[PDB]
Amino acid sequence: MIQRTPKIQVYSRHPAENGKSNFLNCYVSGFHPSDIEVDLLKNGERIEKVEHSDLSFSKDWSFYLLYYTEFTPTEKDEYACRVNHVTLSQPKIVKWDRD
Amino acid sequence: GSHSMRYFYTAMSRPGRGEPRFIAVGYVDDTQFVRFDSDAASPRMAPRAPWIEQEGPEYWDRNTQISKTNTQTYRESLRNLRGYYNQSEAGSHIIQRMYGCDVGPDGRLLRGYDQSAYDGKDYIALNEDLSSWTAADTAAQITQRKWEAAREAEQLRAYLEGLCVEWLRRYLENGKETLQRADPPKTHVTHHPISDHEATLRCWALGFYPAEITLTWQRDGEDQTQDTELVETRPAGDRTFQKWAAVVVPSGEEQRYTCHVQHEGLPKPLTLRWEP
Amino acid sequence: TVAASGHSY
Repeated sequence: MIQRTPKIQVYSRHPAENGKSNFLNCYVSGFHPSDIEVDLLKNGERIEKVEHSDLSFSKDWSFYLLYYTEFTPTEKDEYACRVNHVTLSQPKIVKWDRD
Repeated sequence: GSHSMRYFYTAMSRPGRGEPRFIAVGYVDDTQFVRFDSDAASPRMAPRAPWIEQEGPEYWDRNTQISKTNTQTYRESLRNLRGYYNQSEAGSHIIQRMYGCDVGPDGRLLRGYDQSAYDGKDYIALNEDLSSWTAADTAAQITQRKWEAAREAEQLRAYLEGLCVEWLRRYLENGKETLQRADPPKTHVTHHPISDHEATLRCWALGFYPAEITLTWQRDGEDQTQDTELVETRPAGDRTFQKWAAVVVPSGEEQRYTCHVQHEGLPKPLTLRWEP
Repeated sequence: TVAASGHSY
């Protein structure tokens, strides 16, 4: 049985402007099977009240989900997305690279 | 111009953790509009876009009833497929199904689809003629013989040429202010030095709908397909999408590079250069 | 709208 590891993109809904509300997105795609753990991290810590899109899949049968929460970026706070999946030996963390 | 409706079914066994879960989602083009989840407190077809909310009680009752029946049938089908492959009760397995229709700008049916996968691999698909099946292996041949005797293909053909097209027409009219509004990308070019002699040029497209877009770099009018990093198109969360194409250029050769953007919401196709 | 429930696999 074939498994597929997730691709991960971390980005904001709008262009980042310190002080202004925005949305932080973690988009995981290309994975199979569908069980996946996705957490959003503020400076290192899990964020509560993160939502996510309903489970769908692409033409090649691999799944995708979008995890998001509202937030307000500062120059100080650093954000990241932490993904775990059966294909992954340890959780994988992708930092939000603003520019 | 043209449009599509697709339903996506996923049925997932989880031995030792209850009965298999059944999830259904419906899309018009790149817009989700309904969902059903058999783990929900009160399982029912539920709205995920404004323009579907106006549908009457008989709609939501029919869609919920079909989905409730599907929950049980897909549980039966996971047990059957586990047998077709001599698999043990310990593992979790997944049936996925996609079906729906494509219509051209006149609303006439271009083609219909129905196809299924088991644990991510093609299993059975309805042929384009909406009359015959392609089975992927001798397990799927059993499903094919079951479906021939059940006249599955004839029911799906009637659906795909009837309800699918009719309701898609109706959905496109009720959601015409979003489903038939093409939002152009916002574009710009960025410059990230890598070293003394090279830098990264990145062409950005934001806020566009639908997701279909063409982003390409050119060097002296010549396409840089091999040398362009394309990120997968991603959702912004507000219905719109984002994408970028990036190319690494010798420092000082920047103006030999052009980014080209085609999208349905653009008056004219775009040509962009790095503006220092 | 969904297609009518189909036969089991």
